[PDB]
Amino acid sequence: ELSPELLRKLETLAKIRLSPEEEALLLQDLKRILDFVDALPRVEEEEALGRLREDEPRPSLPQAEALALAPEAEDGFFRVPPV
Amino acid sequence: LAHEIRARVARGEVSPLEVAQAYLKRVQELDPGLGAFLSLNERLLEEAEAVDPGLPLAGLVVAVKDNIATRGLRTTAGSRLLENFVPPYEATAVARLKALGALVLGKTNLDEFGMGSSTEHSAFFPTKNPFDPDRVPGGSSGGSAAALAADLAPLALGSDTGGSVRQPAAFCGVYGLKPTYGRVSRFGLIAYASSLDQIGPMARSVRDLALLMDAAAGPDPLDATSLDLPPRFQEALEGPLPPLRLGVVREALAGNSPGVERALEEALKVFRELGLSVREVSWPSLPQALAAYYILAPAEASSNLARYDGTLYGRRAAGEEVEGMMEATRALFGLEVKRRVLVGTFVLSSGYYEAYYGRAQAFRRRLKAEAQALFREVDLLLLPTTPHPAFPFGARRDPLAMYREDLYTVGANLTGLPALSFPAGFEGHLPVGLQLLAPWGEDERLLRAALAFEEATARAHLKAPLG
RNA sequence: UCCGCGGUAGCUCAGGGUAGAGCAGCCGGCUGUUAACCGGUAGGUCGCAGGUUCGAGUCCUGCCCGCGGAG
Ligand SMILES: [Zn+2]
Repeated sequence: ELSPELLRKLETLAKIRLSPEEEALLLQDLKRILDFVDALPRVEEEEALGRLREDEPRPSLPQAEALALAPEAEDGFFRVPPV
Repeated sequence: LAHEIRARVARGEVSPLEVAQAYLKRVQELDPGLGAFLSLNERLLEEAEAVDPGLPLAGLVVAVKDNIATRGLRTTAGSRLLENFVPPYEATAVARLKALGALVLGKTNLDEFGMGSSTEHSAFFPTKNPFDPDRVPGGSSGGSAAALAADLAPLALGSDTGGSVRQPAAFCGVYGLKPTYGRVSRFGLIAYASSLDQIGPMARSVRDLALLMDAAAGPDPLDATSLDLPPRFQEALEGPLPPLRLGVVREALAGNSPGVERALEEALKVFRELGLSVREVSWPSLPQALAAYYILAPAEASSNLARYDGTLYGRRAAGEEVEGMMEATRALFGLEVKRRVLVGTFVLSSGYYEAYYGRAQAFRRRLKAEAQALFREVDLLLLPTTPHPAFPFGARRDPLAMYREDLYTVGANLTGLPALSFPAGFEGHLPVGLQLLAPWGEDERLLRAALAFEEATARAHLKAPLG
């Protein structure tokens, strides 16, 4: 129950551009997988024990160390292609 | 052998610097063929090995899976997206080992983003099994295991999400522990299924596992899902039941290879002569868990790997358009990753969320329940880590066949239970492993049990020489 | 809005080579039918408008309509 259209829709939502060769390939894989998973039986279905962090400041990264990860930087900014 | 080294070091018989030089050489000579390490801790090792004293882990050096953050060292996660990424921070687990004298030897090879069961999905290269160069070391922590079995390192860190620590450990005939979900910090783990991921120790002896866990585990203010439970592992100074009840899982008894069935029977005889009440129990929906996993995990994976566009730190694919750039950069993912995150997007996508995710969630809650009920009648659970020993490269062409590698290991993560994988024999020079389970938080107990087994025999071998 | 099944005689639904069957209708038969049935016969915008094909209810592009399903 998986149309080539859905793949397109999915690859769109995931922002993943695959080659027409891979599309035909993944199309077969996804089918088999989604069939295997769909075999899962349906079944009928806790206490909140989470914690909170205190509003106390913790030292930040030095601007240098941060921008060192960036593929492109400019005057202390992360630089990306324009919208 | 790890605790043996620290012993020689504390008595002045050897210096940490000596131990490093020894291991560094062995790696430089054996790794080329093995392909266990991706990166190596450069001059910062020799330098760091000559500026330490008499701490608990001084002379020890650790091989870390390359999806675990190490400040100043290349942490690729076995992906092209991050093949030049170097973290400005350190993983909490790793940080703790470092503060006790330990040092990182290098970074271990893995399947891209931990999604794989053979290492054949590493963006860089496959890893070879020291017991048979024609067969896989398992995955996704294949590198760490391979490194241990060849004594390329005394200690090792891995990552488990569906058995990514146990399955490799079995294939390579070493110990692999997946700690109760919450025991070890996830901060610094380039993880893919947040609800299932856990850093796991691996070593060649159970006493060594204790060393790692005792150091690595513990509450971390940075991880909101970490448990406030003091390790207390090295208290494996046994006052061990005698008489624990052990429950064997029927569902995992059929479909096993000769060597696994054989190794299983023998283990039972051993636990009985140890004072345990062995009984067969039922894990009703265990066989259907594999499915629930490959819909819950991919779901979280899509959202976790969503951050990898070329904007702030990954590789940039070169689009010049941004949407186009993001789209082209993510195309650098491998076939397996794409496959999973496409599944993950579908399961969460509109019209399919309740029909799939909601479904698998309710089923995940069943397993925990059925497990609670099982540990009301038994104290431990036993099953194979895998139905067979390491397979030869090339098999598992069908993506599904690869998934079914984690048939017995998915239950641990889905529930959160601690699971230990210990060596239990050989299907003809091939290491076969067995899997022990305990109730939540009773990590120390199954290790204790593991000791008894280990001591009751001495059955563990090294494919390559050990220094 | 999206998705998945539907739209064929009047009614309810069968199916890459005269478009079919039973219900009722028409003609013929039958004195106890309960949804009578036997024979013969009539009955069409195959959703609508565009393509592939020698040939399209059947396949493939768009739209209208109905039912159902999604946090
Ligand atoms: Zn911050």
